[PDB]
Amino acid sequence: MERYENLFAQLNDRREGAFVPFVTLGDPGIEQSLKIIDTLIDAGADALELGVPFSDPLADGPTIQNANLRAFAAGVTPAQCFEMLALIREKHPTIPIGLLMYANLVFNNGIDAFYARCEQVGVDSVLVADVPVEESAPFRQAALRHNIAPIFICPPNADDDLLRQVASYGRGYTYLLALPLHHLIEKLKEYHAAPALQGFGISSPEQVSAAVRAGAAGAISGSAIVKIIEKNLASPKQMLAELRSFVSAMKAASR
Amino acid sequence: TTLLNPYFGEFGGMYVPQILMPALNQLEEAFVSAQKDPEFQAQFADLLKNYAGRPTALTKCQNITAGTRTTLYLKREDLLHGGAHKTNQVLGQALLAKRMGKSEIIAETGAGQHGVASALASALLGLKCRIYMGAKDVERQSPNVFRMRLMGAEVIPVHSGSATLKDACNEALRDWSGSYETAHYMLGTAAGPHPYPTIVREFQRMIGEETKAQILDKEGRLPDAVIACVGGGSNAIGMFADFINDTSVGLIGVEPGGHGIETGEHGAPLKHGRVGIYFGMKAPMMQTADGQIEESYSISAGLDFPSVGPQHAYLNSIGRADYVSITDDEALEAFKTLCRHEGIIPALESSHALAHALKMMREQPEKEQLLVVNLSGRGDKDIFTVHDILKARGE
Ligand code: NA
Repeated sequence: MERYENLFAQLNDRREGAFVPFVTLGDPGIEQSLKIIDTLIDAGADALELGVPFSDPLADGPTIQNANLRAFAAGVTPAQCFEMLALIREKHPTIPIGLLMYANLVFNNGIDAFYARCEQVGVDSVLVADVPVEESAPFRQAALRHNIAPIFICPPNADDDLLRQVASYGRGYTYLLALPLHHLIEKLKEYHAAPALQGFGISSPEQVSAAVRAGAAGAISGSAIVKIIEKNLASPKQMLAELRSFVSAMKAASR
Repeated sequence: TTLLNPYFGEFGGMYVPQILMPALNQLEEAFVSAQKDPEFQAQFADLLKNYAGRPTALTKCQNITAGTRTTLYLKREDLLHGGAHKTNQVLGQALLAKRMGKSEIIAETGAGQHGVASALASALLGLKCRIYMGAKDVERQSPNVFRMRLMGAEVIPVHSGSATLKDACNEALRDWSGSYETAHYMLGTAAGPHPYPTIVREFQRMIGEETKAQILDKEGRLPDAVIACVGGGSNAIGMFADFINDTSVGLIGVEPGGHGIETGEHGAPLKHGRVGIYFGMKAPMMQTADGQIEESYSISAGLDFPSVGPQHAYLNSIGRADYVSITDDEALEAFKTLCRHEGIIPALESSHALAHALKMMREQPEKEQLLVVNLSGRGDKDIFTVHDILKARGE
C-alpha cells in the first residue's frame, strides 16, 4: 500500500489529481492486454485497477460482462492473471496496481493464501466487489497482514455509520461510487478516510476536473476504457491509438 | 448489524455489494415486525386457505407399498393453486412487499415455475411484476412465458452472458439496486443473502406444521422419516422446520444425481460440491478447481440450482439431516410407478424424493417404517419431457 501513499504525496505537490483506468486482465487476449496496459501507462495513467475474470460478476454492468467473456474465450485463468501481474510489475516498479476481485476467487484457495500471493507479485490493493464492510473482517485482516490495502466502495445511499467504518477499515484510497458530493468528501476527510477517487461514470475530461475541484484525490474510468477495446476489436493498431489519445486527454484534465 | 443471525453455523451471510445492504436491512426489519403482527398472520393465512387451497391433503398410498412393511404418506403440495409449493411463499413475500409500501415486484426464473408463481401473486395483490429470464430458458419454456404474460407480467429477456439464468439473476439484482425504494425482489428459494433463507423457510413452514398434525391424527405418532427433494431447498426446509426438535424423526434431503455423480453431470453440491461464496451467501456449490461457478445438471429443470440453501448445509454438518442423491433414471421410474399405482402424476422434481423412498422400501421390505414424502408439485408440466424419453427408448 506504500505505493499509493507515495503517489498521492507526489500528486499533491503538483496540485494534480490521479487518473485511474480500469481494464479486465486478458481482454481481448493475453499479449494484447499487456500492450494495452503498457499503453495506458505510457499515455499517463497514475495507477491501474485490474479485474480478474469471474464466471458470475453479479456486481458488473454489461460492458464489463462482455470483457469478462472475451477473456474466458481466450482461455484466461486466475493463475495466468498472476503471471501477467508479475510481468507488469517487473516492467513498471512504482505504479500502484489494484485488483477488482469477487469473493469466491479470493476464498477458493484460502483467503490468507490469496493475499500472500498478491504480496508476492507486487499488487498494492484489492477490492472485493461482493464483500460489504459488515462481512469484511477476514478479508481486511488478511490484507493488512500481507501489506495489501483493502479498498471499499462508498455508495450513494451511504449513511454516517457506513462512512465511519469505511474511513476506519480502508487503506490506499476510497472508492467513491442521496447526498451532496462535496459533502460526502468533506465527511470522509473528517473521519480521516483514505483519499477518495470518483469512480462513477467518469467518461469525459470535464468530469475529471470537476471531480478534483470538488476535493476528490482523483478519478477512475470504470468502463470508458473497456468501450474503446470493444469498438476496435478488429483493429489492434488503432485501438492503442484511441486509448493513448483518450487517456492523455483525461490526464491533462487532472491538472 | 442485524436483528437475526445471518449464519447457520458457518454457512450463510450477506455477501452482496455495499449498495444492496440498505435493501436487505429494510427487508429484515419488515419481516420481524410482520412476524409479530397478528393482522399480518391473519391475512396470510386467509390467502393460503381461501385462494391457495390450504391445508393440502396428507394421502396414504394404497398400492405402491404392497408386499413390504412400509406405510407411505404423501404431503399433497401438488394440489396447491399453481401446482407447486412455490405459491405459499410468493404470497407471503407479496404481502410483505405491500407492508413495506412497495408497489413493484422483481423476480427471475429458469424452469419458469417461480416466474409463474410470482406473476400470480402480483396479479392478485395488485403489484406490478417484471421477470428477468435468460433467452435460452425462454425459448425452452414458451408455455410458462405465455402464462406469465396472461397474468400481466412483463417478461424481460436478457441478451447478456450465457443468455441463461445466472445472467437474468444478475440483471434482477442490478435492477433492484436502483429501484429498491419502490420494488421488492422476490427470490425464489431458501438461498441467497440474509434474510431470504429465513424468510423463505418461514413462509413455507406450514408444510411441516400441517403434516405433523395430520400424521398424528391419522397414525397417532410421528413418522420415522420425512423425505424431500432439494434444488434450492425451500420445499425441503418447509417440510423439515417443524420436525427439527423432534430427534426421532429422520430428515432426508434428495439432490439430483443427474446421469450419475461419477459422470460429473449432476446437481448435488451439498454432498459433492465445495464451499464457496456466491449468490450472496457462503455455501456448498458446484465450482471448478479455480473457483468458477459450474452448471449443475438434472432431467428436472426445477432442481438445476448449482448451490443450496445455507440451513441445509448446517443441518447436514451437525448430523441432524442426511442427504442423498437420485439419478434421472431412478426419478423416471418413480414417476411411472406413482401414475400406475396411485393415479397421481408427480413433478419430476418430486419424483426424486419418491424414488429414494421406494428405494428405502424395496431394499429392506420387512423393515417396519412410516414414511412421508413431500410431493412438491404435479407433473403435468413434465408430460412432454417424459414422453420424448420413453419413445427414445421404445416404450
Ligand atoms: Na442445488
